[PDB]
Amino acid sequence: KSEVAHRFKDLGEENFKALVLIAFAQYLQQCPFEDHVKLVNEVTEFAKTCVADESAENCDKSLHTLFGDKLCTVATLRETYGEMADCCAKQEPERNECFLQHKDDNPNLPRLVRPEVDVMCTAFHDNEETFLKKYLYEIARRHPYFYAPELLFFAKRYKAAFTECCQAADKAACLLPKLDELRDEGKASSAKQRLKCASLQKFGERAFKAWAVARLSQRFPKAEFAEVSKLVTDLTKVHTECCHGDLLECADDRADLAKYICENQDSISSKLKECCEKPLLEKSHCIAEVENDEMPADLPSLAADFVESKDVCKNYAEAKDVFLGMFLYEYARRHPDYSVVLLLRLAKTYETTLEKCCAAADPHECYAKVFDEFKPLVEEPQNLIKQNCELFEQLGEYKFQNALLVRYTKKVPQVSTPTLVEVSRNLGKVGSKCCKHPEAKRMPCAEDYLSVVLNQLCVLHEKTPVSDRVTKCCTESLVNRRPCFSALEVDETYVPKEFNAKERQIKKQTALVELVKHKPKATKEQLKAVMD
Amino acid sequence: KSEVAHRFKDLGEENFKALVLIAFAQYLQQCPFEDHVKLVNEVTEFAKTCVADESAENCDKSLHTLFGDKLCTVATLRETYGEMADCCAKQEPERNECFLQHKDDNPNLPRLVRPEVDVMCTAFHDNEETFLKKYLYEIARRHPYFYAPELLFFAKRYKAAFTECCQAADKAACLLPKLDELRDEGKASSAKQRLKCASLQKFGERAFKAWAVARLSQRFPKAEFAEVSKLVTDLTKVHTECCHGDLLECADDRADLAKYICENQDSISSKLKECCEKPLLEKSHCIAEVENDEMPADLPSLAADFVESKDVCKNYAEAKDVFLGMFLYEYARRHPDYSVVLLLRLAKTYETTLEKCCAAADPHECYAKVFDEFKPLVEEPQNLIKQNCELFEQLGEYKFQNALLVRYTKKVPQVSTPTLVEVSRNLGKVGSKCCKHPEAKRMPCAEDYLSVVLNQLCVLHEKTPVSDRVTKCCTESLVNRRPCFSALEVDETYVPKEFNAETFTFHADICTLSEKERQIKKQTALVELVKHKPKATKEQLKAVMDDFAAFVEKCCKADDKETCFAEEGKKLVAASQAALG
Amino acid sequence: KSEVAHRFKDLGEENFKALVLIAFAQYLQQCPFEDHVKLVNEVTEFAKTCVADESAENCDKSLHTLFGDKLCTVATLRETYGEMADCCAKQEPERNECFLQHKDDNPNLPRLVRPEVDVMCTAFHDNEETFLKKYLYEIARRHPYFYAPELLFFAKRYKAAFTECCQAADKAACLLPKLDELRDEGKASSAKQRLKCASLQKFGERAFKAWAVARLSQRFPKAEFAEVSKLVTDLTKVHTECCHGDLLECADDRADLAKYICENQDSISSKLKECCEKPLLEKSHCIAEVENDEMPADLPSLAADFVESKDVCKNYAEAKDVFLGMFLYEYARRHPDYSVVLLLRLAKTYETTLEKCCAAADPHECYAKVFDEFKPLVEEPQNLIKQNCELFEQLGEYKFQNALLVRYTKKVPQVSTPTLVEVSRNLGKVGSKCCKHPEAKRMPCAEDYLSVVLNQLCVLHEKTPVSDRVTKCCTESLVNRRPCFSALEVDETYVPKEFNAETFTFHADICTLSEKERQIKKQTALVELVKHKPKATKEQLKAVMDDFAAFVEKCCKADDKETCFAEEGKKLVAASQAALG
Ligand SMILES: CCCCC/C=C\C/C=C\CCCCCCCC(=O)O
Ligand SMILES: CCCCC/C=C\C/C=C\CCCCCCCC(=O)O
Ligand SMILES: CCCCC/C=C\C/C=C\CCCCCCCC(=O)O
Ligand SMILES: CCCCCCCCCCCCCCCC(=O)O
Ligand SMILES: CCCCCCCCCCCCCCCC(=O)O
Ligand SMILES: CCCCCCCCCCCCCCCC(=O)O
Ligand SMILES: CCCCCCCCCCCCCCCC(=O)O
Ligand SMILES: N[C@@H](Cc1c[nH]c2ccccc12)C(=O)O
Ligand SMILES: N[C@@H](Cc1c[nH]c2ccccc12)C(=O)O
Ligand SMILES: N[C@@H](Cc1c[nH]c2ccccc12)C(=O)O
Ligand SMILES: CCCCCCCC(=O)O
Ligand SMILES: CCCCCCCC(=O)O
Ligand SMILES: CCCCCCCC(=O)O
Ligand SMILES: CCCCCCCC(=O)O
Ligand SMILES: CCCCCCCC(=O)O
Repeated sequence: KSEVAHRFKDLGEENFKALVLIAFAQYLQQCPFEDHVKLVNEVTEFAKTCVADESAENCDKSLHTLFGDKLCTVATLRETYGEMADCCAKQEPERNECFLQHKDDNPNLPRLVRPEVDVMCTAFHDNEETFLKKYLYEIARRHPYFYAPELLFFAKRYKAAFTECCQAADKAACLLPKLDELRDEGKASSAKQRLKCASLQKFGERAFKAWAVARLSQRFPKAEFAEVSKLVTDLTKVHTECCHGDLLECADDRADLAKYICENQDSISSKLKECCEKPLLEKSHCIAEVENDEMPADLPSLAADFVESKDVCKNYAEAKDVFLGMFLYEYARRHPDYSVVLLLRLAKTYETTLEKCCAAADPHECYAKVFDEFKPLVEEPQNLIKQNCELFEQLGEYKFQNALLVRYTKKVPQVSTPTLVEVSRNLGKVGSKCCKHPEAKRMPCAEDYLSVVLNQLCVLHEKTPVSDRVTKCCTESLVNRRPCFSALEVDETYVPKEFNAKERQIKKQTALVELVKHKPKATKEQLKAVMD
Repeated sequence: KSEVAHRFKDLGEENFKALVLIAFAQYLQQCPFEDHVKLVNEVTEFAKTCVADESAENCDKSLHTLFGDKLCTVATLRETYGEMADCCAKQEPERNECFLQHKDDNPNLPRLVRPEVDVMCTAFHDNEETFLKKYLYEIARRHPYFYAPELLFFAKRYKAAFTECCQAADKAACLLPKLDELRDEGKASSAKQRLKCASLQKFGERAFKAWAVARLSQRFPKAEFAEVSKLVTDLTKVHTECCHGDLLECADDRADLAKYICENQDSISSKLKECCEKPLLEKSHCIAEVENDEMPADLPSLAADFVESKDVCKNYAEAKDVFLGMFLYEYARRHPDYSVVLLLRLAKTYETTLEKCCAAADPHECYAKVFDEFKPLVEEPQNLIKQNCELFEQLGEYKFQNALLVRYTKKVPQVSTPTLVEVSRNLGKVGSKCCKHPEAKRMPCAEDYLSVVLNQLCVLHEKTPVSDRVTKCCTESLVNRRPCFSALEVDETYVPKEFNAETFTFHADICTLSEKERQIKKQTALVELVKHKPKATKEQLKAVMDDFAAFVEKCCKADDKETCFAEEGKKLVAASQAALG
Repeated sequence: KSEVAHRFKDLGEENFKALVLIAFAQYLQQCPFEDHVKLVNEVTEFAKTCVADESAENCDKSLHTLFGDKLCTVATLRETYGEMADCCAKQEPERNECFLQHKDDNPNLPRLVRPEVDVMCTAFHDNEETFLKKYLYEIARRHPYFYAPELLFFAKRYKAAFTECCQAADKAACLLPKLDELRDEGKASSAKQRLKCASLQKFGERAFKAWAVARLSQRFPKAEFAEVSKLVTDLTKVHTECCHGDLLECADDRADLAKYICENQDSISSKLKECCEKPLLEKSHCIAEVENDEMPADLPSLAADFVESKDVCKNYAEAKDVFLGMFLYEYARRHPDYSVVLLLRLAKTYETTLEKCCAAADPHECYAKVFDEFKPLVEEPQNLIKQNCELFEQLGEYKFQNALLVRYTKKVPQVSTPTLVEVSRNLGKVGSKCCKHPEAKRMPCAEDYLSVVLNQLCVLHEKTPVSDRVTKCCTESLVNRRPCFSALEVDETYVPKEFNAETFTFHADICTLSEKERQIKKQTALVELVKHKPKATKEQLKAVMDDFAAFVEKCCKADDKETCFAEEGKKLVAASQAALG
């Protein structure tokens, strides 16, 4: 059996080559485009050889061994990758896993300078395939964890925008608002997948699956528990593969999962028919973003089975995570108006209550009160979004950003300035995108997006660690990252800074961070005035 | 014991505040928004005071007394309410009941102005709380009998439309269709509640309960008669409270009733599962419009117990309204295809038959043929709906409305023109609403909606009566209102109105109006025309309607718009005056 | 008693005129628009006479006689229909039937020119009535079997598109997408109706009815068999009327059937509620395409009554087609994931099994293995669709079409070139329409559509037969036409066509054509290429196609358009003619 031949045939030549390009650009982010183009062609010709004759040389090797061997030939001979070549002394599995630390979440790369639209349209028509490879290359090397099947989807949307607008009357009026929209969606997609990987790889399979159970139970509340569980198992496989760089198997398995879902809408959701009529890449993307289904008509009494019953400890002790998973499933399918991190916070609270109360005498009188525990947990984010969005409906995004900017620079000023500017702007952006949504979607939007942004901070900071408290909030609890950051207090240990004499806001937001780093003990009134 | 604190606790702070806003908006319809806001906050703080110490001052007075006192202070001080302050000389219970005549079913209020969609969306985002308070306020003062818990539901749907649409690409394409459907729903809900109050308050508890029995037996035909009767009794308490202004008790009791129904759904209907998993406002609303359950499969013969048996009279004399209630329950649970007013008509026919035949020597030989009486009573509404729906399908709604305008202006030309236009437009909306259904659902939709619309006519007319025939059809019989109006013929004792030139003068404001707005203006003119020349034939009127239709199509595409309407309009007036003079 | 009067009153004047226009346009396809307008107005004036007085001259004649007389006046007098005058010597019923062969499935008519969108919007405003008649006329003459009630539906959607888009800022951006979607739906509707007529008229009542049982049982699987059969009976009456030209009765009966279905939806399907709330034309259309209901949850085992029972033969022998119809009904209601032609193939296999096994000593041992015969029958279309859809998803519609062109030109090269291009393009559109569905809906869509498109081939070929194998596949078995055509291997006995130079000389007007126009010109040449050298392989043919694409790219991006084509045309044909012989 030739694994490379198997995946080439499943995926077809064009998806194969693009996925292979993404795989090398995300691991070898400093190599030039033309180097990766030749590499892709070599791999693709090797693959076709293996389709013709699976016994041909190296065709029976694992994609894991083959990808690493290719990587190691580059990094061994070249000098730009001296650190990564240290992995190449290892055997599998240590060698593949050693590659992960060399994925650079903030690569030091020049900003893409943009030709004129008519120029780009000309280049687009002149060689469409080369135009799109260069798109895949520039994005992938800048977002080394970008979800690979979704990047294929983005490339498709990118091309369709050039197809449409390069025939426009005002080509720029058509193209530029599309590319800006496309760029915004992609940054969010990248940051979301980065948290999927971090949750699975750093916090473990159980955490990733609990999160998947909650979100899928919200999205498909009519689905039976066994069906939700099956979907969570497949997704775990897909994202383990993608997050460890096995992009061919990931894309291939994601295709199979989309097909399984579309062949079984009658057991999953009434909202899928239009998704399941689109071609593969759009189909998977649509399914990932489909609106919540309506609730079934036969929901059980949650308090009957999990709080008021007297044999809860006996059912829990027979199968602890199954029982907790049923609780999470029943709770999330009933509350599409909750954030996922809140449901998980609630499920964990329920879990601690059972561990505690089932040891005591008369556990039922102990655990019957767990719903009361939930009340302040539900209110604290409700109060936080309400507060901060009210400041947001007052102060515009730019202003709201400077608010958070000042707030977080006070909390952790040991953090490097560009990290603080970057995270604070994204924090502000959550206000922009979530505050005006329907209340049945406010908390899901606002708090789950904050988790995405804080993961960016945790990932940037784990590379160059500068704040013990950040390390603490980042690593102590996945679901409690947001409250841990909210509850951080003003730093008492950082020394002020000496005096140093519409792209403009970032230089402005730079100095405001450098101002708070200069006079840390001030409050907002003085900080507003110095920039005025 | 503090009622205000009790209702505050059952309802929650924001349901309390919204219901108090509704209650004062419906009784003091002319006071501006900002006065009511300051009045609601005062009540709310009073309520919390009573939540703390139920022995605090006034905290032990009944909500009935507190509302009247608060009303009367406002009415004795602020002017614009010197008639309502006459009520304030009276003690309870006369004081509260006296307020009812000052509920204005047609208040003279400025038309709601509409900013741009994106502008409305911005106002909605800037202060979503005040946005919705103004909504409650503007609706309640225009619909002083709007069912208060349903108004809270509409406010949620209204908030949902803005949250769903104010981030759309094309906000207006999203928001305007929803708001117009909501407006349709709201008007119908208002008019239905108005009939619930009028039937209970004007015709009596027994009339209200009988209607309730018929409708709930259709909807819950597997329910035991005793279960139907319990629901009918709780609904009577709920609507007595709402219709007399006790909106806090009304809302609290409606919530308890939805609770009871959901906890007892396996004794009531299988269609309730979805409703009973919903939040409270959605829950109650869902229950009120749930589809009819299926009939039992093991029913006896209705005729055996009520017609064929020879001792009907013995069972009737033991308990007359109970026996009539059982007949009505049996007939209605079997006939979801009958309008409620028809079923009530049949129960009344049966009652009259028993009262007459039970006095006879051989009663069974007198009442056994009662089904023969029923047959013409079923066929007349069947025929009426069939023929009018065929007309509606030929004309579309706007022209069906115009056919009804002429018909009703001829029947009762003494009625005011805006009331004639209002009522006739709604009668045509019955066509749009009900004719689309197959014949099984057609009659319940069409005849009960007709009844709802004729009640609107009766309420506006009772205030300013101008026609004896209208007063007669309105008051002689609740359930026979529709046939009585259906059988009114042309008034031949009507003096045609004298010509008024400005009445038939049109201006380019026509072209600058939305469809609805231009329609009403043409319809207003069409009623005035018929009033000026009542003996004008259908084809004479179609002739003037063609001339005008061309007239406005030409003068809206006219180089100079206003001068066209003036120039060609006088040629139309003269041409029509001569064609009908 | 006057048939023309009865249908006039049932249909109303507007439906009646439109249907008469369609009837004459479909039988007299070469007569100009204004002739038909005059003819319809005279027929319409006669019908109104008959409504007013059913004894008036000619009012008691049959529609057949009246229609055929009017037809025969034009044909025997106006030298345009010389052949059609032959029918006119006959009497009814032979005269009316004789007309059918002169229905031209591919009339020789210039393509419709399209004015500018704003010009069309103007014409539509100025005389909507004439605009719509011209639409009905041009479609009906080009599609002489278009289902007449559905063409009324399409005209209403056509009007709504103009009503909406002609008040749009960018009229063309709104309207051209809608017109393109209506055209694609319309072409599919026409081809579907042509198979309904061909299956009924050529293959008989029993074949049409069995197909109808299968499709309605899939769609209405809760309905009782008696209810399915009633629907099938009525549908047989409807389509017999439409397919033989009796459009007034067909439309009248179809509306009665839609009414019957909507009055009895609780005996038929839970999915009909929304369809049954629409106006008549939308209602009938909606019902025709409503989604399949859910199967009952209390079905018995089909195998028990039809396979495992040991006295199948006794029950079959008592009532053979009823027993086979029950089988089909049971199998089809359980298998919405099977095409109708597969279900019919399975029923025919079951029928052959009973005929063979019921003569055996132990019939049960013989027919109890019938499910083993079904397995390869199910597998082959599943396999064929899976593979072809993968090819489609790797090529897209245009390339898929071109691949099918090569395959089918090799299969039946005697078939004319415009026919091969028409049929191959439509076969590729089956990929676009059906391959996007999950596999549970893929087979019904793809294989029944494949059958629709092959009937197009069969219908054009029956007129001008050039291939015995096409005639064999078209006439051997209705339900097996698709496997028969799928299994056709390359014609190894075809004599290649000579070389014609200007068949392969392309000119500058290529770049001046729309997307569909260039493809068809390119595809016409690709067929002629395969006819020139039927031995070449797809890679050899892709090569000649490859540089040809470049040839049109550069020569259209050229200073003098025509010059590059003429110059580089010689070299292209030269190297291609060298590359292949
Ligand atoms: C908008 C909320 C932020 C996104 C959440 C990201 C990470 C959560 C971690 C676990 C994900 C595992 C299941 C993947 C489900 C895909 C749906 C989605 O795309 O969610
Ligand atoms: C289309 C139906 C017409 C509505 C009838 C309106 C008024 C009915 C009069 C008396 C009803 C009193 C009982 C209340 C039942 C509520 C059901 C409903 O919501 O009706
Ligand atoms: C996509 C499948 C198309 C197949 C239809 C074509 C031919 C069918 C032959 C038999 C006609 C009898 C059924 C008539 C009603 C079916 C409605 C429909 O089917 O519209
Ligand atoms: C402008 C080039 C094309 C971008 C438009 C589609 C981009 C899809 C992927 C989004 C990521 C964009 C890269 C941003 C660089 C960065 O944030 O570091
Ligand atoms: C400013 C425009 C927004 C208001 C839209 C109305 C919301 C629908 C609520 C329905 C209740 C009854 C409305 C009828 C009003 C009237 O007749 O004056
Ligand atoms: C782009 C041309 C639009 C013509 C009018 C659109 C309405 C579609 C009517 C569908 C009937 C079948 C149309 C196909 C006509 C043909 O094949 O020549
Ligand atoms: C009385 C005749 C049969 C009663 C109703 C049956 C409906 C259609 C009849 C045709 C029978 C076709 C069933 C088998 C299909 C086949 O073998 O072709
Ligand atoms: N995390 C922020 C709160 C916040 C920032 N941006 C937001 C956007 C929406 C809601 C809340 C927020 C804090 O520490 O308080
Ligand atoms: N009440 C009307 C009939 C009518 C008006 N609107 C309707 C809607 C549907 C059915 C009947 C009607 C009359 O008797 O003149
Ligand atoms: N009839 C074709 C198969 C085919 C053509 N178009 C299709 C679309 C979908 C599925 C199959 C097909 C063949 O056997 O050669
Ligand atoms: C899918 C297995 C996960 C168990 C869910 C428990 C929630 C948790 O406490 O994190
Ligand atoms: C020489 C073959 C290299 C295969 C690259 C596969 C990339 C991956 O999915 O890990
Ligand atoms: C519950 C009391 C209602 C009485 C029903 C009898 C109907 C009638 O004759 O009016
Ligand atoms: C000052 C207190 C007024 C009480 C308001 C209660 C409203 C009502 O339900 O009648
Ligand atoms: C002059 C008589 C013409 C009758 C038209 C009937 C059309 C059709 O055949 O249904």
